[PDB]
Amino acid sequence: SFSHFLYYLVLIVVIVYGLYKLFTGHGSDINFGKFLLRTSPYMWANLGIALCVGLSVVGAAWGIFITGSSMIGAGVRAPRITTKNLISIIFCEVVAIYGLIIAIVFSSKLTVATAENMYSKSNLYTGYSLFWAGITVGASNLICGIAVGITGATAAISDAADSALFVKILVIEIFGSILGLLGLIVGLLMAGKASEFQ
Amino acid sequence: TGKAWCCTVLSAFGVVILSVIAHLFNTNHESFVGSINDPEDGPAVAHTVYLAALVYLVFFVFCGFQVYL
Amino acid sequence: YGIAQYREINAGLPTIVTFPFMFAIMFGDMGHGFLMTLAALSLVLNEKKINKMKRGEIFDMAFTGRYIILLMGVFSMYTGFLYNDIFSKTMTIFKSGWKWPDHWKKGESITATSVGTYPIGLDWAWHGTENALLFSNSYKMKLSILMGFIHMTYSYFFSLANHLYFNSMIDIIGNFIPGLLFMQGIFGYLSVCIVYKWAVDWVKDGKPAPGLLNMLINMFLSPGTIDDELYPHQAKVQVFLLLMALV
Amino acid sequence: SNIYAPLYAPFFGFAGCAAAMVLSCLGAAIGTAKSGIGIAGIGTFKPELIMKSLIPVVMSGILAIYGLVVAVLIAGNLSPTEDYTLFNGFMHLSCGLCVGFACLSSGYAIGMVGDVGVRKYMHQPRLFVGIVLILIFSEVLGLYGMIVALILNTRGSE
Amino acid sequence: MSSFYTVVGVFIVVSAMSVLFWIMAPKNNQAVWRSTVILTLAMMFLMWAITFLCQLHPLVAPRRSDLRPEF
Amino acid sequence: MTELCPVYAPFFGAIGCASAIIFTSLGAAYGTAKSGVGICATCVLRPDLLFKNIVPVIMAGIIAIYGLVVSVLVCYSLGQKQALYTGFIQLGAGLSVGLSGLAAGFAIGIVGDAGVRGSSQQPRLFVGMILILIFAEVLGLYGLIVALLLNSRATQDVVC
Amino acid sequence: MTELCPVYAPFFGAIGCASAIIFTSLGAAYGTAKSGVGICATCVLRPDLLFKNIVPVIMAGIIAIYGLVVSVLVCYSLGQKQALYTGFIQLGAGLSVGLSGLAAGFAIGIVGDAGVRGSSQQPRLFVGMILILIFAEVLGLYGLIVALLLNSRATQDVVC
Amino acid sequence: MTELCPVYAPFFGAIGCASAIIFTSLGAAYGTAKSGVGICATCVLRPDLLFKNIVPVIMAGIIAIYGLVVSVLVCYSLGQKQALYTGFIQLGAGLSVGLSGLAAGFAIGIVGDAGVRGSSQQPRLFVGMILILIFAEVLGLYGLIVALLLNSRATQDVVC
Amino acid sequence: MTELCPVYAPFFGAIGCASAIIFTSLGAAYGTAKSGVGICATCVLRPDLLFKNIVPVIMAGIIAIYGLVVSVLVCYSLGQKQALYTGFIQLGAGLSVGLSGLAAGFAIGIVGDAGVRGSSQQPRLFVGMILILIFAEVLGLYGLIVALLLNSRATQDVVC
Amino acid sequence: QVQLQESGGGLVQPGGSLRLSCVASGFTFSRYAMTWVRQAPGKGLEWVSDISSGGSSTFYTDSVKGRFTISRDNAKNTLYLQMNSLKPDDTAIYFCAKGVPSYYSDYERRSKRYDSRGQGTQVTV
Amino acid sequence: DILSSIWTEGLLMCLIVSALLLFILIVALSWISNLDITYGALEKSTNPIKK
Repeated sequence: SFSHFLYYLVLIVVIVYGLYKLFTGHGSDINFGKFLLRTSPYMWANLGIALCVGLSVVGAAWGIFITGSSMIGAGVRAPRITTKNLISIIFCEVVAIYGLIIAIVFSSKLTVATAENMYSKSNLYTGYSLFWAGITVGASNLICGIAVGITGATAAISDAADSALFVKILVIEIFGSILGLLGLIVGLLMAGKASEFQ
Repeated sequence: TGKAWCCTVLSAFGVVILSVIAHLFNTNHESFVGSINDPEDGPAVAHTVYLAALVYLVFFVFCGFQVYL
Repeated sequence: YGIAQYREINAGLPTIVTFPFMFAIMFGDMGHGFLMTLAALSLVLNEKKINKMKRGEIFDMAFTGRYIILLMGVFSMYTGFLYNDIFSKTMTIFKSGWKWPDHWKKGESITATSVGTYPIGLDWAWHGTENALLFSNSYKMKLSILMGFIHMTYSYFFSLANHLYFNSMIDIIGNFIPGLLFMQGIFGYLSVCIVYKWAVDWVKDGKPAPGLLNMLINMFLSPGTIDDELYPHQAKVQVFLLLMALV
Repeated sequence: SNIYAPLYAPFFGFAGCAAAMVLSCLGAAIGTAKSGIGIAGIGTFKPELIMKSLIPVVMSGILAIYGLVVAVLIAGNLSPTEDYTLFNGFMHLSCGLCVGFACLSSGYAIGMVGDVGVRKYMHQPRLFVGIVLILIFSEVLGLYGMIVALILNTRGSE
Repeated sequence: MSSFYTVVGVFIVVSAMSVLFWIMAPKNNQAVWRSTVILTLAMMFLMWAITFLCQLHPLVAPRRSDLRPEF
Repeated sequence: MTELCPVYAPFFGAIGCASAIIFTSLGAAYGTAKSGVGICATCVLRPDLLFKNIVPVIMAGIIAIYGLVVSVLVCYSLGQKQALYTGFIQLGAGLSVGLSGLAAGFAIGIVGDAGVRGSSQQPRLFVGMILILIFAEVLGLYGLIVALLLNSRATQDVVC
Repeated sequence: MTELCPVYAPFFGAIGCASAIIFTSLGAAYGTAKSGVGICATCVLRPDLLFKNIVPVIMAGIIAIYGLVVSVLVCYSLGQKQALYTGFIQLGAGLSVGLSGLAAGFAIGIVGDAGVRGSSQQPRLFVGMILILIFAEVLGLYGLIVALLLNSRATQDVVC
Repeated sequence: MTELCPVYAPFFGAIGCASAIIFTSLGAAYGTAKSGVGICATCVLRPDLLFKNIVPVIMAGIIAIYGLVVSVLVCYSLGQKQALYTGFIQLGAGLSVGLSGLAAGFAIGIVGDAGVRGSSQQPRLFVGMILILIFAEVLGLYGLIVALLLNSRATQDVVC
Repeated sequence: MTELCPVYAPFFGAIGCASAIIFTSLGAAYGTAKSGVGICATCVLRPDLLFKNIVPVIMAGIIAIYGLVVSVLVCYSLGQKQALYTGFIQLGAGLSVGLSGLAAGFAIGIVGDAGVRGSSQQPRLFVGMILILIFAEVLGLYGLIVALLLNSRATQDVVC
Repeated sequence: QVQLQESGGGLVQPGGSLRLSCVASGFTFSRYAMTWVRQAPGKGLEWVSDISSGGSSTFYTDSVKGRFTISRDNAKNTLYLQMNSLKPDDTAIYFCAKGVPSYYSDYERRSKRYDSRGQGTQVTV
Repeated sequence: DILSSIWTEGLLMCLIVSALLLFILIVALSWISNLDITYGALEKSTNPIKK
């Protein structure tokens, strides 16, 4: 398979390059640490914010079409489910709101730093903070949105069979929705002490 | 005929909105000439717009017959 | 959505106004509100003729909802006036509360001076202003939270109106009161703070204006500690509210 | 400047914090999703068994708490005003990897066992005590990850 | 002049005229009149009051550079 | 050169500007294609539903409008000597709406593909489709909102 | 060399110029191919519909012309000493029309193939096919609009 | 050495020269292959149409000639001391005709395979197949036009 | 600081500490998961057999104990100023128990699944399953023995 | 129209440390680079120093490379040029000039491109 | 004390951003490639056995 050949080729190239620098004594050239110090902190911050809303929306969209297609399919014989199961769509959509909210909060910190202060301790800290916090909120919302969406599909197809099953299965759905909220809480904690770009 | 109603309703607003815009230009209202990016001479553009308003009026009165008959 | 329980409070009456009005808060523009009003008004005036002729469902829904769209338009015109926006242009109906400098040259940056408060709607001085969004977003976000909370707590009180009618005293003690204290103690408190921050003249007092969003988070994650006090005894009351919510 | 506290150290601390929470959610998400399919699968055939068989979902939810606890503890140590050392950065990175992959692995097993467990529990009511016992052995896999994560965090800052 | 008491002043009269309407509302379809008008005035008032309070003591001021000097 | 204004700074603006319309175009195309087949598949037997069922194509089109709006707005802030801070703001704005609209277009396609088919067999189901489809559309709007927020800061008191 | 005009600056111009025509041609090729099979497969029984079924090919062909226009426009702006900024803008314009045109190509290909097949069974569906195709066609037009905006800004106020 | 003329500059020229024919030949080969299977399969029942059905192979062959002329033109542009700028332009010309020709050959192959089968059942369909193939053929011509314009600017005003 | 003790030395030790748990957990989970499917499938007909044939789950569970024991031992040996050599040994110890435990987990999963299913049909087979599982189990023990031997040398005769 | 106003000048002994100053109006002072040019009697305009919009980057002609420092205050629309170890060769009239947007490229500097300059002040040693 | 004379911090920032955008593009095209037309509904099929 072509794709897996590409993966192994990249892996081999990386290893050989690493050994070449290592054996010739220049092994200190790769220096990930210097790379983290010289890259501008605005890059890390903006990738964090953009992927925060981006991955969160992917989560909501991925969940919605899993539930939505099931609701429409199961609804052909039993139209009554279409309105009652809208709750399942809501639990998918809300994780986008969580991603949006974090995007508001993080945007408040994108001030312009003075040139002499550009790479100082505090500014680097904020750069790393917003990046990983944005990834954390985004990825956890992506995971949460899909998990809720899958659960919602089973709920809709159960409701079409017997109305008494719906309330029983919704308990699994609210359990799934908690994952996104915990992601939000950790996101606000990681970004809590980060100062504005001075 | 249906095609007359589309033109007459569209041209009706084409008379009002254009005429109002021309009036604000002709009075050098800040909302239309205030910025260094707006056109330089109110009355000139106002005159240009007024002609457009008259054009729509011709369409309006003509289509009035088409919906009337 | 679903048929109401017998003698239950009908969801209809509250919906008559709050449905088109909540729409108007989003769809705020006098020009678009006016155009939509004319469309609805024509359907209303001609209804005797439209009623008899047969209709496709894409058109029948519009006719069935004609009185919805009519209010949907009228309220849109009202909110468009408060946003002071017609076809993306502001309206200079009153004297502005902001005064510009006495002199400046071409291409020279200026800042306005406050001399009053605009009587109805957004002051038209904000148009084309380079920091307009930094203001209006603070305005509309706070508007949405306040209207949302008020709408929720209003309809929640229908729960009490059901319980008293059915003499379900157990629900008053069991569900209504605990739920009321829980949400009023957190998001009611936030609503109060939002309104309060507008009343205080921070620059005159020289005090630092507090960040409400940070304040909201901290009262949960670090109770009893404050960066900037919104009012005296801030910390003492907040820990009480947290304990009340937990209990 | 202290050479043991280079300014890029917080990067690895946050990376561990992110790994702790994200991977734990992935473990929890798999566990509930797979179990939910099993619970819904028997719904049309034996409605009575549902409320007394959500155990896999509840246990799958605990995995998220393991992640939360470690992520909270890491986030409590990082600060812009402290000489957060590079040694501490690596230690908190391992904190995330340990609890993260431990919870991910545990969530996968809880999902697989939970699904067939309830899905065949409808055929044989005596089966249930066995399902719970297997889930417990599947559960502790996540717990071991948290234990080491707490020990790493304890040593890193000291 | 303007102050927070300006909003309270409007609140009092809106409250007064609404409770007055509650009494004078027509008997025919009384429930629809009593609900729609009173709720409309209340909800309509909130939109004005919020938009008014937001402009009493602003923490930011208009800035621009494009305005012609004779404005 | 200047430390705040390296010569490569405009790249992030240019690629962000392009990304905004590219990713939304792919999302809108997928939504138009997948639902378009569904319209053809149903209209052969139920041609009267044609213009009623076309809504999913309409909503997919709106996602591209969001991409065009953001792309235009950032484009009007490009410049040779722009600061690096401005560049990454533009990238964030373009990537935010692009990645958001891409997902929204896919969801509109998959739901719309099912929706028009269901509309044929169960007339009550059309409104059910419309309700679900809006909450796919709005996901593109949230991307636009973040883009507008970031863009609003692109030139505020930035100094080379 | 003057750091605002590195020797490698025209590389992005050349790749931008080539990208504009390459990716749209792939889009137009797919649209012509996928719909072409549908036309042939239907017209064997219904030759009378042949010159009505041709439209999807024409629209897929137009997508290529957008890229030709942009490619020619940026082509005239290349130079030995152009600014790096001009290079990035040309790259952005090329990718914008190119990959957006590719997205439109897929949509026209799919709906065109499905449309003509359905239109053989149900003559009222042809108007529906044309209406959907226009929404797909417009996606390429958005790509052109962004590309022309970027190009108009590619050489103003540059200090090479 | 010279700043504007790095010793490695001809590399992009050689790759552009080779790329022009390589990718075009790949396109023409596929067009000949798919169409060839169609011809051999269709005319067993009906050999009198054989020489009428060759046309798609002719057009697939014509694509290759676009590759030849661009490659030949570049081949005489190359030189040991050529500037870097003309290196990029040669690469741009090579890719422009190359990948655009590859797309055209792909379309000609698929339409030829489908058309040549139908045209033996329905004799009225032949003019339709030719019409569609012209639209596919033109996609190669656009790549040539861009390539020639680029090659015109390759060295008209370059300096070392 | 000293060349024998770079500030990044703890990285290798920290990765080794995590490696011991990552891979052992995957081995234990796979062994538990596929053994559970076998147990749940058989007990429908033979519920009285459950607590006898559950043994494979115990065997899979013990693999996680190995990972925990090694992980804690290296964890108590990490330090801010440890030598680089100490880092490599800890990495080797972590990989040794980790990936060897993963191998044991896969063996227990496959053998347990087949053995439990077979044991429901033939009671004589149970002792056979236990013997084969003992051989699968011991593959984990060998990895632990190497890991403990390595760790014992991680600080012996070391100089800063 | 744009307006600029120099300050500081007069006679100074060799080795002196005079400080020049400039204030401007009619343009966004933060948006443009700023330049000092001096003319010795009978000579053409000589490029002295220039400073970017942010005040983060500067250029000094070799005649003053260690003797002058240039600084900016965007809040007061004003420009400064501190001097020390002043010597007779510095005897010239000094002009405050509005430069190119943001910052000077090498080409713009060597072209001595500036938009406008004030009525300079005389310095003698 | 530079990072590299070739792989400068400026070049690496451009590349990893490009890598992210290219990855998103590939995933997008990987979904588009799987659009299959529902031929069965579009083409009439008949038999004499059914009513």
